Amino acid sequence: RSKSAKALSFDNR
Amino acid sequence: DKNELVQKAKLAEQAERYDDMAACMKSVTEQGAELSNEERNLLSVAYKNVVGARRSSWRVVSSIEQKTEGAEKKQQMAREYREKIETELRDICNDVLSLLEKFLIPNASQAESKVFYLKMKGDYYRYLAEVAAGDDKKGIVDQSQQAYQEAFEISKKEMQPTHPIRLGLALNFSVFYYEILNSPEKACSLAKTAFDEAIAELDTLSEESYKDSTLIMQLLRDNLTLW
Amino acid sequence: DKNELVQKAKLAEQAERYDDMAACMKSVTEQGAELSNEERNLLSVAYKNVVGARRSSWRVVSSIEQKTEAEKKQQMAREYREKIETELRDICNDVLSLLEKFLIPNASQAESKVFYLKMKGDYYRYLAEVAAGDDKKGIVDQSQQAYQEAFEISKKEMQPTHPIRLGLALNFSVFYYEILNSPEKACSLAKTAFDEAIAELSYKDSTLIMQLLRDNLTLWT
Repeated sequence: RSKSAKALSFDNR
Repeated sequence: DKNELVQKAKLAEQAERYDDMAACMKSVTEQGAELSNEERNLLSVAYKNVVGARRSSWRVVSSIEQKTEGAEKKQQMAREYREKIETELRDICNDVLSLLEKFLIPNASQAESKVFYLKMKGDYYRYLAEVAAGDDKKGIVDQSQQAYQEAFEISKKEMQPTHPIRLGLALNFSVFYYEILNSPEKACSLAKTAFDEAIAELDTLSEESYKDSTLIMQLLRDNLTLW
Repeated sequence: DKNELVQKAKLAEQAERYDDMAACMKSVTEQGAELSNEERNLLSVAYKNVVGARRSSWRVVSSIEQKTEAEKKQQMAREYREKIETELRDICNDVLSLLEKFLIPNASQAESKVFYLKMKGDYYRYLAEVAAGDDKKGIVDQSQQAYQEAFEISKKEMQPTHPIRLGLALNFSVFYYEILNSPEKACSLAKTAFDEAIAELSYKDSTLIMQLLRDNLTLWT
């Protein structure tokens, strides 16, 4: 948690 | 261990480890018993993610093969990678479609289930049609088409046009037309008929079906715009 | 075939196939020759993602197993956290094995030596995250030992502004806060890195670093 270095189809759930 | 396998899958779903997740549901399926609505989801989710990862890599890598037309060494390399992902893609599809022929569809004691699994079958024969080339492609396209078709008639028969499953198969069937054998008029009248008829009866939405149906209904109008 | 490999690494990258990308850059690395700046980064990108997926899964199950103190269920979550852990170590190990045999040895430049010491401290830190029992002790030590050695070279070799100098500061302070649990320390290492590069005033690579440095500092503070 610390920081470091076009056609749509059905939702499916 | 139907119980311990399904648990392991819900685990691997949360860990976003979908190959693991799909391996659990394969086994649950291969046991022979009809999946509960909950197991049917998990399998559906596991393979949609498992396959979806290859579709994404294929589309990226293929758009690169198209982009390196006129660059030989590069196109060559793109292509050999595309071909490598395609085989993964097909195997995934072939696995799913087989579970579907040997276990899911056979044992679907319900109309909804019959419709769900046959949609799924049309889906995965679509994913194969997306990456199939010339020769083999004709019969793949037809295997999806024919699966979508039986699923369509049964949905028209058994379900209200607002049914999340009926709408998701209409959406998917219209996509198949538009993108698979590129029948833009058909894809449009199918998608537009499905939109109109359920739009005409919003009042039939349960408390259990509003967001799913209205989601897909939003996916239908969007496709209608794009087209 | 080395540029061949590097190319397919850029390919599996755009495709988000880091198992692929990582197997390419491991082979590259294994050939023996020092890595260019492009190769070293592809190596770091490939494995950071291979390791990353485990660390990510690891966390999810971990709290599931902890938020479950329900027996047979916690047992199933235990054994799962463990399989991932095993996978996570084999990864860290393959990298730390690369860091010992090929990478650090070839490190002719100071920036090189520090980039590979940082990394070596990163991957012992990933091990440490999942190092429980008598185990954790020496693991953190090795991590801290490489960060520190890396830190001193950089301190007396590179500029406060160097992307590699900054990135070690960023990760060494993440070690403190998260691995050692020294927020006050983690915040002094970070604050000082920022302040000293803010005076001296590679933009792209080193401005995101101060971004992460300052982003971390405001959280902790």
